[PDB]
Amino acid sequence: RTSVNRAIILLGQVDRAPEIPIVQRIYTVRGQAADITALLAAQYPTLRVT
Amino acid sequence: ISEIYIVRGQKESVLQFLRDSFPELIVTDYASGGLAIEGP
Repeated sequence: RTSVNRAIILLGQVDRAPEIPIVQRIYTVRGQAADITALLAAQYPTLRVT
Repeated sequence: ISEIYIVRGQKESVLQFLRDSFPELIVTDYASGGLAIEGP
């Protein structure tokens, strides 16, 4: 009942999910840029458009 | 009591030093898991 708790805390470190190599690209908006920011913030809500 | 010290810097530094100043301790090594210092 105790070695389990110690195994779990350890097991989180040794076992990790593969990481996602975030890539960067630059877009040159044609048209408005406020509306195409809001579009990319509703569609694909985890893109980090700056 | 057994506690876990995740190695911050180099490995043998926390290894070689720890036996010298504390022979009254045992370090259970968890490959890439850090250490599991136990004893008094």
